[PDB]
Amino acid sequence: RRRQLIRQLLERDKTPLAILFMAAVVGTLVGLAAVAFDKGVAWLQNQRMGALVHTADNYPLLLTVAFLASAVLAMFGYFLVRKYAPEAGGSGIPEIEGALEDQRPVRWWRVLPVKFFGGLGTLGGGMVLGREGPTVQIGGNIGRMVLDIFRLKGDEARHTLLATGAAAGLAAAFNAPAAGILFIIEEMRPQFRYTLISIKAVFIGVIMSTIMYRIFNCEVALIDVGKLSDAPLNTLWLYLILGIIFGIFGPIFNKWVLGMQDLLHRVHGGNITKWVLMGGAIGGLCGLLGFVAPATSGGGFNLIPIATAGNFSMGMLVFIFVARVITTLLCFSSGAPGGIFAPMLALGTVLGTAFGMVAVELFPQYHLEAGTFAIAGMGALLAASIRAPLTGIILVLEMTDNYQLILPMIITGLGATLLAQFTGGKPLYSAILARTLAKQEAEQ
Amino acid sequence: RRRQLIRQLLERDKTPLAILFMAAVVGTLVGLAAVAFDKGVAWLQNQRMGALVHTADNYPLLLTVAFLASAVLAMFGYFLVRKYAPEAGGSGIPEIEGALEDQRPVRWWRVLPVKFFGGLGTLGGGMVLGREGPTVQIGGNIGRMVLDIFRLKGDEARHTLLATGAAAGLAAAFNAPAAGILFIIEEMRPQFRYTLISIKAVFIGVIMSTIMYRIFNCEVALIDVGKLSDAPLNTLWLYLILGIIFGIFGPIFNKWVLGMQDLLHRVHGGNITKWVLMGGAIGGLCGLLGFVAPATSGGGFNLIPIATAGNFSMGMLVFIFVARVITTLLCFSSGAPGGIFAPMLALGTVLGTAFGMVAVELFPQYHLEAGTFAIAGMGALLAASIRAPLTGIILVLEMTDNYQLILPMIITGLGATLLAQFTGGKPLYSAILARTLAKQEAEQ
Amino acid sequence: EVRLLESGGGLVQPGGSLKLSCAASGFDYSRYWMSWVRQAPGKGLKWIGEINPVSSTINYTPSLKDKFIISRDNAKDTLYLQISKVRSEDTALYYCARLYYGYGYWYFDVWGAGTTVTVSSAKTTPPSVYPLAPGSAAAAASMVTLGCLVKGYFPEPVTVTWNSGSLAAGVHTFPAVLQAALYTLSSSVTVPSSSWPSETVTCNVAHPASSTKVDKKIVPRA
Amino acid sequence: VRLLESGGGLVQPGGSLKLSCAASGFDYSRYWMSWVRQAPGKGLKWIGEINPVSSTINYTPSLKDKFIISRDNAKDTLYLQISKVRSEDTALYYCARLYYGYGYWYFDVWGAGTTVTVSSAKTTPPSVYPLAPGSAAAAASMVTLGCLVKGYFPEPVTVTWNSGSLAAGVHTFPAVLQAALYTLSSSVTVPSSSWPSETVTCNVAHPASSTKVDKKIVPRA
Amino acid sequence: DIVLTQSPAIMSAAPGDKVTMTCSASSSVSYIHWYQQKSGTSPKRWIYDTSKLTSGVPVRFSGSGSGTSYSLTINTMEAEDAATYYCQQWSSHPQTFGGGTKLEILRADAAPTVSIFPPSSEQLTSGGASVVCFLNNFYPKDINVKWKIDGSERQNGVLNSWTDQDSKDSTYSMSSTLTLTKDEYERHNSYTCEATHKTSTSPIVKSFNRA
Amino acid sequence: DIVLTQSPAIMSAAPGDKVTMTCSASSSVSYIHWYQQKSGTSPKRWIYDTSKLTSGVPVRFSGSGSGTSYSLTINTMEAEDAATYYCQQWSSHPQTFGGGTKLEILRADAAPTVSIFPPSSEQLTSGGASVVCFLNNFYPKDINVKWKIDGSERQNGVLNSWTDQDSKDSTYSMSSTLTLTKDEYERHNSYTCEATHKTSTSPIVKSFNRA
Ligand SMILES: [Cl-]
Ligand SMILES: [Cl-]
Ligand SMILES: [Cl-]
Repeated sequence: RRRQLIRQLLERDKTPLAILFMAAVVGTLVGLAAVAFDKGVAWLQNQRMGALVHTADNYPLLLTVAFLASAVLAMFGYFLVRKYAPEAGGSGIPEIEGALEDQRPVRWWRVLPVKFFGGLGTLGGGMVLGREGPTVQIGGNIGRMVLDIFRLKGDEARHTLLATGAAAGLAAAFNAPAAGILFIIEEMRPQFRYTLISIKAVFIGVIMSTIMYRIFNCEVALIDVGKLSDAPLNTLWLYLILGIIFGIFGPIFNKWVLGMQDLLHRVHGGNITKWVLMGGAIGGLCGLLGFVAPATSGGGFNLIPIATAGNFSMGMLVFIFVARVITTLLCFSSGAPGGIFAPMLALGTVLGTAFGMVAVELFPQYHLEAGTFAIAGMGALLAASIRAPLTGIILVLEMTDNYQLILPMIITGLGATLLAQFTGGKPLYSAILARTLAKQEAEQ
Repeated sequence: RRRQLIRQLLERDKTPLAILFMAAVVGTLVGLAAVAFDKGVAWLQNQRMGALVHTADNYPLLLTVAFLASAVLAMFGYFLVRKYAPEAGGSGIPEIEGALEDQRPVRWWRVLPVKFFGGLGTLGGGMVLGREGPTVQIGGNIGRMVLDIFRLKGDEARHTLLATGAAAGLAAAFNAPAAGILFIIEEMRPQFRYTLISIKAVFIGVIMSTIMYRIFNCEVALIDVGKLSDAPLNTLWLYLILGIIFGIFGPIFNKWVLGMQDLLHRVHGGNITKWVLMGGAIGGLCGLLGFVAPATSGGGFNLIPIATAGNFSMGMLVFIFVARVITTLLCFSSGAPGGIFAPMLALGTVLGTAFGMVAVELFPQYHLEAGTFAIAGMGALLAASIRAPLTGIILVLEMTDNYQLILPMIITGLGATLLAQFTGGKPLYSAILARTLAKQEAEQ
Repeated sequence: EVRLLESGGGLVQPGGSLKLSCAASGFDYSRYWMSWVRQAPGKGLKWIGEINPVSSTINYTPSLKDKFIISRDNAKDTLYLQISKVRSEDTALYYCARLYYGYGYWYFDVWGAGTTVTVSSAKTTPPSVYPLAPGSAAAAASMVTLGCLVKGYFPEPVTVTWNSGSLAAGVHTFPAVLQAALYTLSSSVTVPSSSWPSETVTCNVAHPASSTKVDKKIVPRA
Repeated sequence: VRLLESGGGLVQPGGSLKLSCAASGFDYSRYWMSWVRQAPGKGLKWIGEINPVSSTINYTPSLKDKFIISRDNAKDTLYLQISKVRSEDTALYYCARLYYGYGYWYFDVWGAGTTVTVSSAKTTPPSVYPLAPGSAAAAASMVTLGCLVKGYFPEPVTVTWNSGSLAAGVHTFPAVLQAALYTLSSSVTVPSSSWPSETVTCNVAHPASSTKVDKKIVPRA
Repeated sequence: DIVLTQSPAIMSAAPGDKVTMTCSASSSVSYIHWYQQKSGTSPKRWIYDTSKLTSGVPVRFSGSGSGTSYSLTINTMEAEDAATYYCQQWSSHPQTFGGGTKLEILRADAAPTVSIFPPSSEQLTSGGASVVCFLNNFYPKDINVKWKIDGSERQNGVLNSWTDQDSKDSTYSMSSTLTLTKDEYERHNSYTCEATHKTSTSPIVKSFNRA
Repeated sequence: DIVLTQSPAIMSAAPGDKVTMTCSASSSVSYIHWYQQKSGTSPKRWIYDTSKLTSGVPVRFSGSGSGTSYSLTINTMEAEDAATYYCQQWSSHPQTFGGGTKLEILRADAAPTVSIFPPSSEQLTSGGASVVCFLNNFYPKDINVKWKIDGSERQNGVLNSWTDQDSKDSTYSMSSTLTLTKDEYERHNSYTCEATHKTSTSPIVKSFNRA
């Protein structure tokens, strides 16, 4: 092997140019798709808001126009996935990981129109789901579209071009290029065998996709938190406790998402008309709470600057938390197109801030700021549920830019992923792909 | 293979408790070792300064005690490596990469005393070498020492504990925990086969190793650069040009270090006394240049804040660059224990600023600051020479804390690693392991 | 708010020098490039120069070495501009502007009100205000137009209000005309016949350059 | 890096006053600030602290609005208002920037302090009298001059010689109080060649009355 | 430097109608900015990088162009749009502004309201004599004023001054002062002011006699 | 509130002695800080985290302790170390300060240098007369001053004041001020200031006579 190694080492990082050029193309198209998806959801965001203004006197009428406007848009998303692209429901990240292990087909001719237009209705109606889901699976499918259009083949051309499209999709969804690459290597690569995902090609596609997102989004950040305080060494133990809380809640939440998928199926048994009429009922549910209590609904990026700055009362923080976990399951486990990734950032910050407020008034000698435990908890449920802690920590840091909190963010992230394992939890994305490949091959 | 897939996924990240606990102890000892190594070289550095003032009368005597104090310290380090630990010369990263592919032994009973005390002489005498080299190889061997002390076994226990020790070693050398983990993930894991390096265990050891160095160094940063300006979209093309320049220089520099290893060897042919007397001549050169022109010598971290702030003339930048390229080759290719990693950060920013200074006065409409291209070039020689671009940019960002430059830093990194590939270069660390594994066979 | 207030502009002799100042409020005055731009009376805007936050780079329009000197002190929150050997071409309204960018092609983000610089060897003189009443045998119509003549002053400006600003409708103040190193302007007010000479109509005239405040009631002639 | 506090001086019992501390040389935002006071001849006692955003404001255990601590980061200034002032509030008040090492916070750097005197007397500026040797210049190698600062209130006054140029050889003596007014003396020793060949002037400053007196000491002929 | 000249230095347009001014360059430029200036107020950033509108600018505004020729338009013009619009470049260094296009409201024609005032007794005791003629509230501004002293027109001693466009009225106005010494003022008796607007062929003359 | 009690309130030492002062807490505390306050100076952070030296502190200083007993040590003290030292804790809110350990220097003997000063001309103009007597840089602290008018002895109207120990020389200075009305100053001629100190059996005496 000594001889085989010597000529592997002297022949390393030599990605074929054909792949790198096509990595540039997929990232460009993923960026344009992600921007267009973002502007669309926002356009529906105020179309629906401007409707709330020709109706703002008749309080019954307005809670009516809120439900219906969001119910229809939701029903438009549930329908478009159940009738033309069943694997475009839910997140789509695990379906894209199945493809990378050659275990799921990527039907780009169907998933690209379905999840794009389906997600527009689901996210534009104000349900608690994230853009990450759509943009990664959309971005992956575009990787296979250009993988077919120019008929490149070879195992890597299939695997890389599909990987860079997925990374470009995560990057463009958060304006986080570093997190996009880390997600592929840490979570979305085939994780029990060697593969040829060319990292240099993933780099190319990520930059082009987020350059396109900065052509249409600069000067405004998704989340602005200011510069928080530093974390003294004698305070780190408090972040280890916070991770421990996240570490045991992580799996419990994982059982809920899975179990609620089952419970939600039995109400509709599976045929398309009962299903989409229940998607309209919770789609109208969240469009109503979207303004009777906005923090309960939506993607949740709105509350995070508010929660970090300690501008929420502790009573409300638990309300928002217990409301938002209810809202989160019933929207994601329903099968609606949209991610769970971003909603769990919101839940992480709300739980962090509550722990921080308690810490601030048991230890005045620590001179604490609740926000630092908001930032540390932001990525903690990602670490406990998804168990991609390195992505979670670099994503949170890319979006909040408080590098001085790297150790507390690292410690509660590892505390979360430590107790999630020792309490019998599983990576959510792997646990649902497993259940998807289990019933297809067991009860076929 | 769906049958094995479904329950491989259902068992993912199941790191044995024994490995993660012992990962914590490895990182604790790597941190303490790195701290002691850092304080030791600092103590010798000013011992040499305090000598220079009891000799500030006779300028000839003053250049004499500078040369010989560094010559003796250098000769000491060359001796202990050729006499007791031949694989503790140079960087030590390639040897730890061999060990992770089970193709080089980790003789911890010999290199840990040699590399520690040997590096103390080379770095304490003011040679152009980085502490990362020592700290990574020291940390890896410490990983196997407690592997052996408690004689745990399994492939993963050996590979993990050896990986976390190396990651803890890089983290403690730069106060960069994220880069330590990324370095294992991107560059030093076995790159042509699957392994089960447990990432969460690497995480644990990095945390404890980074806690240990901030117990003895808080409130002071290795390099503080301030907050620089942002990078407008219409200026990004300039960073790609800068990367292209690094991409052409990267391999050219890689050939020089390798070729200088050969040229320097013929001077001593292989003999321990002849070798150690040339190491004293290169050690005395740098202790002398250490007082006739400090920018020519030393690790180079001091000059990085100065260069970024545009406080050097273009003339001085060109002097420093070619001087430091000579001094860097003459110390690393000689076989002295010490890294090449940190010196190429110095070379990267100094050329970065030079490119910055020309750009600012060719495009006054861009309102540029030379420092932003200093930050982008900092990790660029790493990207072109080492071709671990994701570590370089996350490490540079960990040390400079100007996230607003991530896109230009990313663009200059990939332009470097693209043109290094297209001009027929190879990753330096892999090229040194290759030549090491080649002569371990050509002797048969 | 974001606010820029320029100051230090007025009357100086040819060949002299001045120092304009721009006080910034309501934003991090560091982190921003600042810039000066002037507008000669009735002409286009012309760029003076710009200064970075740390004063490391300072650019000027193509105009001879040390005529302009732009400087800042980020501590006291203000920007400065010195003009030397000033001539009449430097008579202009001087704007202080905060710089920024969109895609990277820089624009002048926020402006101040400005200060006027007048370069002349004529002397500051106060105005004489004369009331202008309709003729003795005036055609008493529905509307009555009165006015007052503010004559022989230097430099600009004067301000004129009517009854302390109560009658703002029907007011026109005409631009000043310069002749023989002196300025003249007039102000007109139209008022219903039932108000004058029933009530009292006053024109208040202020010329701060000569510390002149004066009121002139308008009374009918003959 | 300097903290200079002001607003000190006299207050009638039961009244109120606000002290200000003007910070400079460091990012005043992103820094916890604090107030410490020192009674005459006694040790230090913490008053309170305030975080950079004024979200957290802590106080030593006192009553209602006894102290209220405020900051305005726009002009990097710290504030302290004392109400219902009693004799226990007569102290030298220090404004201090706060920091830490391992996490147990300390008082990083301190201001010069500002005195407040709770009394119902009134401010009188000081009368400064020059003290030169009586017409008997028995010249040794050195000569000793001084000036007498008499009849001021409240404390303190500062005394320099030639605006600080003469730093070696000067003693300022602690003021002592009689008839509700203070008096102190300052002594200066200079070479016999230095005087009256060159001028010696003592510069007294009484910030409470905003008064400075610069008295030149000339021989008696 | 790069010279940008803007198309119609002056022009007028009725409300609720589409306007269009142009900016053109000596070389070719990139991403042009537009500023709106009303008299008495600071310039305000209006349109930047060719076509993006600043926060607050109504959507009737829009920008376009390429390389060497760019433009601002307002679909349906409003009254508040009356101001001066300066295009500006910084594609190349140094940056340059355009000469500006003033753009005001058009409305129906209006005849001037003429008024003449004799020299005040205050000015006469000082030795000077100014006779003043107010021509107020008219559209268009093209107006010619004529002085006659006992039926004989006079040319020198006259200085006219025009308003800018009234805000509410959107009219104009123009004063004209004939200044003599008190001596020549007393040699004569009649003082006529002839307003030759174009809303009529016969001028509206107003006069006074000292008797 | 945690109250910390410090070692001696006052202690004396000769330069070269090893000096230790201790800070004892009513309840357990950790990582104690120390502040040096020289006479007329605001406290300056000296030792923090029990054992760490603030930059610039000479390494002759050291701290230690744990639980309820902490100490600061000067290994061979120097004369410039004369000050009052305060321990402080903040491991428990609220932070608290010790009472202070005042460190005084022992040194060799020093005789006083006494100067006499007649009432100035301008003080006489407002009706007062203050005869001032300076006695500078003596050691030890103890000294008594004796006022003779007419060769008599005054004990009414005398006011003394000592400086604290000097940070350079470790000496003491004092001032004695005899205050009379201008009239009482006038009914006499000779004024004497008598200095008795351990450095001489015969008192040091300086005087002037009004004439
Ligand atoms: Cl998701
Ligand atoms: Cl090596
Ligand atoms: Cl290295």
